[PDB]
Amino acid sequence: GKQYIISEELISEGKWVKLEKTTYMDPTGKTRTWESVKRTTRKEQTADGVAVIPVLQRTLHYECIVLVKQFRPPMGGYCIEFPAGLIDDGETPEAAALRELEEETGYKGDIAECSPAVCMDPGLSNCTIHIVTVTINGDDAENARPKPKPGDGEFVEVISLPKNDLLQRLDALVAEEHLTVDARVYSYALALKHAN
Amino acid sequence: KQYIISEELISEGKWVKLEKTTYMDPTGKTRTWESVKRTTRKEQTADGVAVIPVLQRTLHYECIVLVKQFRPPMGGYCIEFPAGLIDDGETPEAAALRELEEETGYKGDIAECSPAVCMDPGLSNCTIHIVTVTINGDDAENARPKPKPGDGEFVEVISLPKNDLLQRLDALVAEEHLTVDARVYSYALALKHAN
Ligand SMILES: Nc1ncnc2c1[nH]c(=O)n2[C@H]1C[C@H](O)[C@@H](COP(=O)(O)OP(=O)(O)O)O1
Ligand SMILES: Nc1ncnc2c1[nH]c(=O)n2[C@H]1C[C@H](O)[C@@H](COP(=O)(O)OP(=O)(O)O)O1
Ligand SMILES: [Mn+2]
Ligand SMILES: [Mn+2]
Ligand SMILES: [Mn+2]
Ligand SMILES: [Mn+2]
Ligand SMILES: [Mn+2]
Repeated sequence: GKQYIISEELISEGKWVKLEKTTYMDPTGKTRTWESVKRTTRKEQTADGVAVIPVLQRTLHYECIVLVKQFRPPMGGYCIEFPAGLIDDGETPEAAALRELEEETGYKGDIAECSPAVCMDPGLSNCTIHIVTVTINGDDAENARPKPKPGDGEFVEVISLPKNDLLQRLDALVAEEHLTVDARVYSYALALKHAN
Repeated sequence: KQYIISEELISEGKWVKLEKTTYMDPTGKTRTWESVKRTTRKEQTADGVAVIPVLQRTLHYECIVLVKQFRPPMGGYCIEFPAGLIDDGETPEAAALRELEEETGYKGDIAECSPAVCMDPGLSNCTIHIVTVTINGDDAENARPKPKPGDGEFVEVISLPKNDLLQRLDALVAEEHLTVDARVYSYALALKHAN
């Protein structure tokens, strides 16, 4: 049969992340357990946050994917990721994506498409996001000189990479800089390559 | 310029632990962060692997082999690339082929392998190797794939046309409540965005 959540007991709770004990029934009817992770910041939204796939489009250039580089404490190092952020209450994933993109990179984009809620690491947490594809007219004078404005302690570096050579360019950065590329970013790059 | 200063254990379970991370920001200011780690870490190249299995048969569309299973943290079923932990002394490529065979019964060949990539850098230190594996669906070996599941592992196999992956993923989501993995969806998106 199907599997069902029986109960969810809180183990420990921080200000942002909480650890839980999940009791559930497997197909055979046997009671199993699991140690699940959940954020405390989510309330009544469609997902925790969004990830933005910013496609920089310019008349004189190949399409580029705008990525960001920042220090991630949980990783204890710098990571290369799609721009990403939380969805504000009453805010749509699309609106969150456009704002987040501008805040982190300074680019002003347009919605190309928006995904349903997708899971970040189902074996670990309940964390989900909306993947929002956003196009940026790099030729518009407004996007000629992108000027971001991070919040308090963000410190974000912007890195644009050619769509037609994304994977190789990511590999280079990993070897030279000792960075860690995001799994979504790399999955994206792999498909671009496999499609040719 | 930024680095880790210290880490204080907040709560450790048998599988997962939560801790407070103090680090130095670019200004020289001290800040903290709540980070998640699996209670099992070592001198590996990554925590585990995720396999992108490309089922190839002559005169047929390529298919992407995915797995569907109940995920307690999500409290529901998810669609993911086959995945699992890497064993001691085992290469990422080796764990991929083994993991794929265990979950799908398919015996494939290594196409390429990524460096260690982060699963959710804003939350945890979890990393994996994304391994692209081609499966000769015409070879006798792969005529009748026999999955060899471990205890407590209940995995359903799904093969979707690579040429129409995104749309087929949506069709599944439309049929019933389930969540597509972000890595799988990112892959499906790029297939459409390509040139
Ligand atoms: N009770 C538990 N609580 C939390 N994590 C657990 C767990 N039991 C358990 O195995 N894990 C870990 C093990 C894995 O890191 C992960 C399960 O996801 P995967 O990698 O697809 O599983 P795999 O195929 O079995 O190796 O959760
Ligand atoms: N001290 C802390 N510990 C843990 N998580 C934290 C945190 N402070 C904090 O903001 N978070 C959460 C908030 C978010 O879930 C995430 C911050 O990173 P992102 O995804 O890029 O979000 P953004 O900064 O809003 O754009 O971690
Ligand atoms: Mn951010
Ligand atoms: Mn934000
Ligand atoms: Mn941000
Ligand atoms: Mn698995
Ligand atoms: Mn497994």
